[PDB]
Amino acid sequence: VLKKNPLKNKQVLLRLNPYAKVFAAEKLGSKKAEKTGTKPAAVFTETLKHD
Amino acid sequence: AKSKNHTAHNQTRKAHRNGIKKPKTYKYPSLKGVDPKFRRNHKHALHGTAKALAAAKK
Amino acid sequence: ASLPHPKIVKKHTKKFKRHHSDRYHRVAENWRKQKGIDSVVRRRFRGNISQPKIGYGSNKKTKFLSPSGHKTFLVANVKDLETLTMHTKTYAAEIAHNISAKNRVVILARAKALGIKVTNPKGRLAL
Amino acid sequence: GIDHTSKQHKRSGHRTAPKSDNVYLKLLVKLYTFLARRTDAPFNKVVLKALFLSKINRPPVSVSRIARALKQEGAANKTVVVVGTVTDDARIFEFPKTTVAALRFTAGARAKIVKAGGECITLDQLAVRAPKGQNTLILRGPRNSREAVRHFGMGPHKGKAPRILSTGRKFERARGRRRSKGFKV
Amino acid sequence: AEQVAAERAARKAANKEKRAIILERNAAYQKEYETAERNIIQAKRDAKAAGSYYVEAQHKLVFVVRIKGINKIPPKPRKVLQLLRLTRINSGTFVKVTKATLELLKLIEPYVAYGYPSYSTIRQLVYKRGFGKINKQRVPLSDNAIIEANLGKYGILSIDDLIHEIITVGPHFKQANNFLWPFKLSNPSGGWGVPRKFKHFIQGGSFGNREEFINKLVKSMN
Amino acid sequence: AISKNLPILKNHFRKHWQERVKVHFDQAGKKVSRRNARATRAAKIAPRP
Amino acid sequence: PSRFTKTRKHRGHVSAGKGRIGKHRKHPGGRGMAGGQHHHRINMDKYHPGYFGKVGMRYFHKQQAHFWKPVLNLDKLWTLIPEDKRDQYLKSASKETAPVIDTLAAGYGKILGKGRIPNVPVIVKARFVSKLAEEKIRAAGGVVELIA
RNA sequence: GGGUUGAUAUGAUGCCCUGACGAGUAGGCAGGCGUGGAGGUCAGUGACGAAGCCUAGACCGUAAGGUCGGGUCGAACGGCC
RNA sequence: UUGAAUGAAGAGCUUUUAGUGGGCCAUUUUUGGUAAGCAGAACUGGCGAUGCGGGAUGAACCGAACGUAGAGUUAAGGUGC
RNA sequence: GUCAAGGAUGCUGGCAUAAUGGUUAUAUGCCGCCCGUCUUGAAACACGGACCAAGGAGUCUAACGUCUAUGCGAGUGUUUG
RNA sequence: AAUUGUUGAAAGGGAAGGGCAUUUGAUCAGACAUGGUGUUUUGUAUUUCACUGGCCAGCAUCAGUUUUGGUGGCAGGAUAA
Ligand SMILES: [Mg+2]
Ligand SMILES: [Mg+2]
Ligand SMILES: [Mg+2]
Ligand SMILES: [Mg+2]
Ligand SMILES: [Mg+2]
Ligand SMILES: [Mg+2]
Ligand SMILES: [Mg+2]
Ligand SMILES: [Mg+2]
Ligand SMILES: [Mg+2]
Ligand SMILES: [Mg+2]
Ligand SMILES: [Mg+2]
Ligand SMILES: [Mg+2]
Ligand SMILES: [Mg+2]
Ligand SMILES: [Mg+2]
Ligand SMILES: [Mg+2]
Ligand SMILES: [Mg+2]
Ligand SMILES: [Mg+2]
Ligand SMILES: [Mg+2]
Ligand SMILES: [Mg+2]
Ligand SMILES: [Mg+2]
Ligand SMILES: [Mg+2]
Ligand SMILES: [Mg+2]
Ligand SMILES: [Mg+2]
Ligand SMILES: [Mg+2]
Ligand SMILES: [Mg+2]
Ligand SMILES: [Mg+2]
Ligand SMILES: [Mg+2]
Ligand SMILES: [Mg+2]
Ligand SMILES: [Mg+2]
Ligand SMILES: [Mg+2]
Ligand SMILES: [Mg+2]
Ligand SMILES: [Mg+2]
Ligand SMILES: [Mg+2]
Ligand SMILES: [Mg+2]
Ligand SMILES: [Mg+2]
Ligand SMILES: [Mg+2]
Ligand SMILES: [Mg+2]
Ligand SMILES: [Mg+2]
Ligand SMILES: [Mg+2]
Repeated sequence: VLKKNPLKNKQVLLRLNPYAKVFAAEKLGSKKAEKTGTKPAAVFTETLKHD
Repeated sequence: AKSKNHTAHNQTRKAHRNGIKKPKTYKYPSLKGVDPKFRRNHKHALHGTAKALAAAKK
Repeated sequence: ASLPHPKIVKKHTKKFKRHHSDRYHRVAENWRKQKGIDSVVRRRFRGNISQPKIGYGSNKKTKFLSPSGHKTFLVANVKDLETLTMHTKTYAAEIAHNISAKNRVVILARAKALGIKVTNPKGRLAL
Repeated sequence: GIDHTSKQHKRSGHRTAPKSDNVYLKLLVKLYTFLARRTDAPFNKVVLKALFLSKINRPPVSVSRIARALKQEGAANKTVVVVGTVTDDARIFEFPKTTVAALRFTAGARAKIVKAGGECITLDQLAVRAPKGQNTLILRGPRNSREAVRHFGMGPHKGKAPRILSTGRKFERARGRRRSKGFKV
Repeated sequence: AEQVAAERAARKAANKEKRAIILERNAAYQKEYETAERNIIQAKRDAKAAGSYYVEAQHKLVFVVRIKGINKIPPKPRKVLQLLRLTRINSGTFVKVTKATLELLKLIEPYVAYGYPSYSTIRQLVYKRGFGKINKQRVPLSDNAIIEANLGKYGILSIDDLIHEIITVGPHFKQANNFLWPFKLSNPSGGWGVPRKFKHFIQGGSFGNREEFINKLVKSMN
Repeated sequence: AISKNLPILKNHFRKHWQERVKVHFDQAGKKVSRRNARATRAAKIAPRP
Repeated sequence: PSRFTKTRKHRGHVSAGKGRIGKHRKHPGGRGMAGGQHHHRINMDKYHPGYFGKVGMRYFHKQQAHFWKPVLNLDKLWTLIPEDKRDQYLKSASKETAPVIDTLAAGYGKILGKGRIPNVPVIVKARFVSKLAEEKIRAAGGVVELIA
């Protein structure tokens, strides 16, 4: 009779999409990335800063 | 009395109100305009083909 | 008391009076659609009178209902009145305009005896 | 504002009820509306649609047409269903034994069917003895054989029968109808 | 009756199995979105470390919003808008980018604002404005069962499978996108920006390609 | 004028035809008059048939 | 029924269904069949070709009872035998008792052979026949007798 | 576009579910309102007051209009098919 | 994946008949003209037939086309009064 | 079993009548050119209209076309008598 | 009915009339009954009796659509500069 909105209404966000509980439990949308240490090449940096 | 002579304004709009219709092609077109020497033969080739098919079916 | 009804919304309580009925006495207030070619009412200019159209239609649940919540059924006598014996919460009787003073007495008495609501229980009452 | 690609509020252009006030035809439409809704056999939808049809859309089906339909391979014991009138034909001298389920039968058609040991059926006796339309054969009469259809699409080189009151010499057999007087059509 | 209780128990067991399937599919989809995003980021980092340049893959999907109303449209762009199902102002569709649709977008450029939708705005569009087309009859989605009843032959069982077929332009993108009714968006909630709408986005207006800025506009309209 | 596809009619009503319309309202009255005259004649020419 | 006409629906509306421009007038295209060669030629040709001109011989004082010759095809021919005597003639297809069909007394002048009488012999008394009608009657086993 | 018959339920030109749409001259078609008279019907209203007419009094209908109360009045007049 | 993409609001067909057969404007291409609120063409969109918000005002411009309402958001245009 | 899950319920107060509401007159804010008509264009410095009551304009007929309803159906049409 | 007199009400700075909305004046319709355990009861079973429904609201807990804030966690880039 009435269109309840997921993105509100966590009951409808759990009726559709059973993974919303797992996403909200593991936080999964604020997850940290691995700190890699890649350094760009001197050709890229001097082309970027080149006049 | 001077007035508008001819214009093609609104004619394409009226043409496309009920669409521009393609002439609805058919299997077995009419043999109007096809060569009469071909037609007279083709009548007999069809008659003999149907005769032979009826003989082979019965 | 009647059946429980939704709140009655009328959507246009103002009477749809004809254009220039306020201006000419020959033009009565009964609504006529202006069919003129340059008519501002027909062309719906801002500031002009509203014209009756189907969007003003009453809600079907609350249509034909009086403010009491009853549909009015016109009653000429007791046999007309007892058609509403089992429909007292839905229909209210209303005695017709040409009924005698002495016959309105027995219509009103029988309607009180049956529980039927009368919407004009005061016409031709000797006081 | 909506850019409409079609005509809004366009009716389907099909009859949803007969235009007749025949109470028995309204009863038959009631029965076949139930049988079209609740059975999901295509025969009942076809028969319900055909009950709506007008008199020029229900041409009479001759008993010779019925007999020619029963002369089909394996169709000899089917129930011939004519949503319309079944008319007699004296041109056929041998009518078989069959079950015909029609709206109306003429007296000659009914006599010819029951003389050969057949049986004339109304469309509700058909509905109780074949509710899914099992073993049936719907027959339709010829629509373009009507006299009005001769004059339809009249124009040059169409060969389509001028609307005329009196027919003969002096009545449209002249300029426009032969090479000698003017031109040919 | 007892047979009716048996059918109720069978229906609840089937519903739990379908929800387990949907849950594991959504977990797999989240894993592949995360790994594709990390892989593109690390490919850019790796090319910058090698001294090269990683050219990103060209965008496979646009979201197109009709920003211009109904009157005074020429017949060829009007026909292209009707073929892209943008029949009223602030209607949006997803369009698969190939050459056969880029020349449609070039034809209707003064009347639409289009760009490259992200997963977040696709998810919010299908979650809030998502409606189906079932007996044409515009059914609100609201349930994975009505997506399984119509797109289930293509393997789409849920609103997230439907989102996945859009964001990764799948084999059944055409059927999923045509199942989706055109999104009836509102006017943007903070305005358009842009004092005048009908110049190009480059020229300070709204129309045309708005490459990754369509998400801001569509989230304001949603 | 001559207009759409319709048969050509020869309605001969270009005279003062309304001065010569004979409507037979008296069909029933003249039937009763004929029967009265037959009965009257038979009584006059009794037994003759 | 005057109430079902569209005059009663055109009450209130100015031009009464006839137009504000076209403005229903007396006789704007002529009166009758006027201008069938000039301004209605596109209607006379196209839907009435042949209206103008002469075709052949005039017949002075035609009597249509000279030309009275109603045609009865052979696919009927047994409707002229009454319905209850018909079946006992159909069975026992016999010479020396063959049904005599006076066709002039039924009101026909010519017999045509449109098709397929049964193989029962009949005497057919007829003013005229066609060749195929004669062949089909003699093939079924009867004979045509000419009367006048 | 559908649902609804082994008390649907006795409103199946019904009731209900679903979705979309609604500008308009000339024009077309549909559904209705009103008038004079006719067949039927309500064993309808009426000298204890019919019709009419007046009424910045009331009610119903989107509207055509319908209904009622009061005044005036004096012999007839309505509802429905 | 039966031989590109996109859409399809159902597709195809028939009969019958109303009105109309004075047009006008605008961007672009144009002919006659010194030019025009001139006369004449091409394609489109409009006005006629059409209200609404803006251009103070205006048939045609801009925005946007209209059932009856509520709330939100905007378009074109604006924000000293 | 409960729930925020296929659309509002719980608790409380005042009044119980002109208080809410209706009609009506007026005032205020903003809007609102006189209708009909011919016209590409009408508020026009185009035409008709001083006001009111009653009357007042697609009718009937002969012969037909399409469509539809009905009766009978290779037949059909009793009503000239 | 046009048109007019009197009386009563009202408004009135180069028209009047009209639309939406409310103030003010005038005027008017609609609803408290109800089912109810309860007998302090008279005509001994009539009846003894705080419940209920009409109008306007206040708060709380929700649902839908929105608008406006506060704040937290991540990601990217020259792994900002
Ligand atoms: Mg809804
Ligand atoms: Mg009203
Ligand atoms: Mg009104
Ligand atoms: Mg009037
Ligand atoms: Mg105009
Ligand atoms: Mg704001
Ligand atoms: Mg009218
Ligand atoms: Mg009109
Ligand atoms: Mg006129
Ligand atoms: Mg002779
Ligand atoms: Mg309309
Ligand atoms: Mg009458
Ligand atoms: Mg009486
Ligand atoms: Mg009276
Ligand atoms: Mg008055
Ligand atoms: Mg008297
Ligand atoms: Mg009356
Ligand atoms: Mg002309
Ligand atoms: Mg001209
Ligand atoms: Mg003209
Ligand atoms: Mg030049
Ligand atoms: Mg206009
Ligand atoms: Mg404007
Ligand atoms: Mg502006
Ligand atoms: Mg200006
Ligand atoms: Mg300004
Ligand atoms: Mg522009
Ligand atoms: Mg608003
Ligand atoms: Mg009161
Ligand atoms: Mg108030
Ligand atoms: Mg003003
Ligand atoms: Mg005009
Ligand atoms: Mg004017
Ligand atoms: Mg004058
Ligand atoms: Mg005058
Ligand atoms: Mg009058
Ligand atoms: Mg007066
Ligand atoms: Mg003065
Ligand atoms: Mg809330």
